[PDB]
Amino acid sequence: VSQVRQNYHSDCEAAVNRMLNLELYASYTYSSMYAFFDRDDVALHNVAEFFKEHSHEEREHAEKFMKYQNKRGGRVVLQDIKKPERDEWGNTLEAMQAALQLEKTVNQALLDLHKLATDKVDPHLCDFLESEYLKEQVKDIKRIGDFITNLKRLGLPENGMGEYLFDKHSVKES
Amino acid sequence: VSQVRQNYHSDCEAAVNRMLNLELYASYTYSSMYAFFDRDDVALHNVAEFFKEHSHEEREHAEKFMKYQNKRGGRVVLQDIKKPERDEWGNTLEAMQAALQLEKTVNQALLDLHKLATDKVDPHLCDFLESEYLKEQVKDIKRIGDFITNLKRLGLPENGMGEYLFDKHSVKES
Amino acid sequence: VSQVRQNYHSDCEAAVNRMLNLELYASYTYSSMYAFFDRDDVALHNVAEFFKEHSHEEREHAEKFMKYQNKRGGRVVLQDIKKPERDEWGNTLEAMQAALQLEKTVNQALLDLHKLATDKVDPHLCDFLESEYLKEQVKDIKRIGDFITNLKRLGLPENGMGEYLFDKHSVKES
Amino acid sequence: VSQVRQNYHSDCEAAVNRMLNLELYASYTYSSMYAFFDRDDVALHNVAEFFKEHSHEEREHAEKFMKYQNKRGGRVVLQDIKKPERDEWGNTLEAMQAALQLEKTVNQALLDLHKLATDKVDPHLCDFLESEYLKEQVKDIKRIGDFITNLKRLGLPENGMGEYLFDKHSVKES
Ligand SMILES: [Cl-]
Ligand SMILES: [Cl-]
Ligand SMILES: [Cl-]
Ligand SMILES: [Cl-]
Ligand SMILES: [Cl-]
Ligand SMILES: [Cl-]
Ligand SMILES: [Cl-]
Ligand SMILES: [Cl-]
Ligand SMILES: [Cl-]
Ligand SMILES: [Cl-]
Ligand SMILES: [Cl-]
Ligand SMILES: [Cl-]
Ligand SMILES: [Cl-]
Ligand SMILES: [Cl-]
Ligand SMILES: [Cl-]
Ligand SMILES: [Cl-]
Ligand SMILES: [Cl-]
Ligand SMILES: [Cl-]
Ligand SMILES: [Cl-]
Ligand SMILES: [Cl-]
Ligand SMILES: [Cl-]
Ligand SMILES: [Cl-]
Ligand SMILES: [Cl-]
Ligand SMILES: [Cl-]
Ligand SMILES: [Cl-]
Ligand SMILES: [Cl-]
Ligand SMILES: [Cl-]
Ligand SMILES: [Cl-]
Ligand SMILES: [Cl-]
Ligand SMILES: [Cl-]
Ligand SMILES: [Cl-]
Ligand SMILES: [Cl-]
Ligand SMILES: [Cl-]
Ligand SMILES: [Cl-]
Ligand SMILES: [Cl-]
Ligand SMILES: [Cl-]
Ligand SMILES: [Cl-]
Ligand SMILES: [Cl-]
Ligand SMILES: [Cl-]
Ligand SMILES: [Cl-]
Ligand SMILES: [Cl-]
Ligand SMILES: [Cl-]
Ligand SMILES: [Cl-]
Ligand SMILES: [Cl-]
Ligand SMILES: [Mg+2]
Ligand SMILES: [Mg+2]
Ligand SMILES: [Mg+2]
Ligand SMILES: [Mg+2]
Ligand SMILES: [Mg+2]
Ligand SMILES: [Mg+2]
Ligand SMILES: [Mg+2]
Ligand SMILES: [Mg+2]
Ligand SMILES: [Mg+2]
Ligand SMILES: [Mg+2]
Ligand SMILES: [Mg+2]
Ligand SMILES: [Mg+2]
Ligand SMILES: [Mg+2]
Ligand SMILES: [Mg+2]
Ligand SMILES: [Mg+2]
Ligand SMILES: [Mg+2]
Ligand SMILES: [Mg+2]
Ligand SMILES: [Mg+2]
Ligand SMILES: [Mg+2]
Ligand SMILES: [Mg+2]
Ligand SMILES: [Mg+2]
Ligand SMILES: [Mg+2]
Ligand SMILES: [Mg+2]
Ligand SMILES: [Mg+2]
Ligand SMILES: [Mg+2]
Ligand SMILES: [Mg+2]
Ligand SMILES: [Mg+2]
Ligand SMILES: [Mg+2]
Ligand SMILES: [Mg+2]
Ligand SMILES: [Mg+2]
Ligand SMILES: [Mg+2]
Repeated sequence: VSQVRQNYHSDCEAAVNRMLNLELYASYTYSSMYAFFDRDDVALHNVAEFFKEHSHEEREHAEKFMKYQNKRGGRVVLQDIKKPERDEWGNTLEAMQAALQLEKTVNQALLDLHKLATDKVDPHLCDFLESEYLKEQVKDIKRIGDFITNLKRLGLPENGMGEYLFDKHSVKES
Repeated sequence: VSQVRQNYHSDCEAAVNRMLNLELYASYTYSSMYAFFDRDDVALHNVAEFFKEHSHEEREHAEKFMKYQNKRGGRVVLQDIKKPERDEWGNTLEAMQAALQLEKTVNQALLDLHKLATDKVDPHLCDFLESEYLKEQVKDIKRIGDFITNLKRLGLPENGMGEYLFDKHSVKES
Repeated sequence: VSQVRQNYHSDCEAAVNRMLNLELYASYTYSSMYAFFDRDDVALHNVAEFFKEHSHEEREHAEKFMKYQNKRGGRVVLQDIKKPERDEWGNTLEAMQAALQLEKTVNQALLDLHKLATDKVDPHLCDFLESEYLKEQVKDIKRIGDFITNLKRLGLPENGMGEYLFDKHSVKES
Repeated sequence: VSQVRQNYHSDCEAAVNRMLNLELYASYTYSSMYAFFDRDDVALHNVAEFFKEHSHEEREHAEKFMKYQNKRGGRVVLQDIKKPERDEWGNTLEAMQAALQLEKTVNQALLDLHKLATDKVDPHLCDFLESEYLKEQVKDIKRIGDFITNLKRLGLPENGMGEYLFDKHSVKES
């Protein structure tokens, strides 16, 4: 047993390793979306950069879990990072719909980990999730929902001009 | 009778309290519009902020009436602030049409109060309305009319792309 | 169902709308106190400004709830904002006693909402209340209790000189 | 007839000369109050300076009327400036009560001149009174009423300590 370990359940330790993997999985999916929108036959560079940034965010959140694991005296155990579900992402609407879904999947895993931490009476883990993850999750979900509403408004997937305008106005220029 | 009171008719005092209520009512309606355009299924954030600003303006104008009442030695009497007429505002065109109408309602109440002040030979109240309210009222009515003309030009309510472009170009970015 | 909605109970959504109304109610009561202390026959201007500031604070907290509702995919539903319980507030001691009571009422509604969020296993709503509301609530209650103790010490309600001195020394000069 | 004169009734011209005299009369009364509170057996120097400032304000308002008379092509006609009604002013409460009364007298003369200007269809004179005189009049009346309320609260005329504190806290230190 680690000399630092206190009030840290084995189940929580394991679930933290699974969360770490899920963040790396999410980061990798966003990297795929970045590469797709960088294609010469897609060429929506502000959209591409948006997904690149989110890939870097999820990677940082994985790192955060590693650091957390060690602070509590748990042990980081890594698994394969599965490739994304798709090799190509259709268009900005399809990608944002996938992103929404991915953020909700990540959010459900966070909420599940909070339930577990609650069951094991671990308020440090509960606070950590609340402060570092749950708030920013809800904000990302809201942002992407807002985007999907605007892409629909702009006539996606049929309206190319709408897709062009989204890339100029809705995501920051890169 | 207040020690400061001079040339201040009871009828004017009462009409000032009713104006105060109407400004609070207007502020509350604009707050509703703000919340509507902030919805994830509406998501026109520059439009939302425009209405938020106007809500704050009307609230400040209510405060102004309170201060005025006390300066003249009248007594502030508050009533319920009625909820807005609608819970949802359709789209940017419908909301701006409602806003036009609300500003004209407020303007008519100001003009009615000016008539009353004129009938009661109260030049201080007349000047106050002229300087602090009537000018800025006409400017807000003109601005919103200009907006409605542009929203029609942009193909509202059917043309989503037009609605998207209005939010980017016609109202200041937030 | 909103595309962003996740782990957000209908009961919580409704209780958030009721909290929003209660914050607007509180803001309106403080506005009344502001107008009272601005009267020429009361004329305690630093006290008046204290209540004005608290009115603006509660309004900002209402806005916050609106934004929260939308972030979670709930829907803002507004009701009438009831006028304050009194038209006149007696003196600084009576007003601060009313304010104490109002802050405790608001605090109980926050605590009740935290219980509900806890029952519905909503840690995002729990954290939100904890971070944005509960701490600052306890501080406002303490401040007002401190004031009431000093007003009693100063001989309120009989001792006018004490009331004058409170306005100069206990609340910031405006 | 002056080459500049247009739409300027003889009655208005004369009433402007009487207003000029009344402003000089007011200025002189405030000068008396200044000298009273500067006495070694009164010695309330911040109160004294308050009245000195108001004496200078009323003098500037007299000058303003002179300039106005000439701008319209009327002719300045001066009369004796009557000495103040009292040689000694009792205490801060009595003086502020006299000041309230003097400001209301000046305000009634302004309102009477506005009625006359209205009867003679002189909108330039009406605007002049509205912009340069009537607003600031209401503010001075409110300020002095506020003071009288605080002096009563402080136990004037019996409570010397209250009178001392008013001079330190309610009027700006000189
Ligand atoms: Cl180990
Ligand atoms: Cl342990
Ligand atoms: Cl423990
Ligand atoms: Cl342990
Ligand atoms: Cl264990
Ligand atoms: Cl694929
Ligand atoms: Cl997913
Ligand atoms: Cl967070
Ligand atoms: Cl958006
Ligand atoms: Cl289309
Ligand atoms: Cl957008
Ligand atoms: Cl009264
Ligand atoms: Cl009168
Ligand atoms: Cl009159
Ligand atoms: Cl009156
Ligand atoms: Cl009356
Ligand atoms: Cl509706
Ligand atoms: Cl209306
Ligand atoms: Cl104006
Ligand atoms: Cl325009
Ligand atoms: Cl069209
Ligand atoms: Cl425009
Ligand atoms: Cl909905
Ligand atoms: Cl859910
Ligand atoms: Cl859940
Ligand atoms: Cl849900
Ligand atoms: Cl539900
Ligand atoms: Cl009452
Ligand atoms: Cl209460
Ligand atoms: Cl807080
Ligand atoms: Cl204190
Ligand atoms: Cl006492
Ligand atoms: Cl204190
Ligand atoms: Cl001549
Ligand atoms: Cl003429
Ligand atoms: Cl003419
Ligand atoms: Cl003439
Ligand atoms: Cl004539
Ligand atoms: Cl005398
Ligand atoms: Cl007089
Ligand atoms: Cl003025
Ligand atoms: Cl005062
Ligand atoms: Cl006393
Ligand atoms: Cl004072
Ligand atoms: Mg060891
Ligand atoms: Mg284990
Ligand atoms: Mg595989
Ligand atoms: Mg619990
Ligand atoms: Mg907790
Ligand atoms: Mg984020
Ligand atoms: Mg996220
Ligand atoms: Mg996240
Ligand atoms: Mg454009
Ligand atoms: Mg009285
Ligand atoms: Mg009345
Ligand atoms: Mg109703
Ligand atoms: Mg006029
Ligand atoms: Mg305006
Ligand atoms: Mg307006
Ligand atoms: Mg207006
Ligand atoms: Mg939907
Ligand atoms: Mg429901
Ligand atoms: Mg009622
Ligand atoms: Mg926290
Ligand atoms: Mg606070
Ligand atoms: Mg509070
Ligand atoms: Mg609070
Ligand atoms: Mg000539
Ligand atoms: Mg003549
Ligand atoms: Mg004589
Ligand atoms: Mg005018
Ligand atoms: Mg003045
Ligand atoms: Mg004056
Ligand atoms: Mg004056
Ligand atoms: Mg001091």
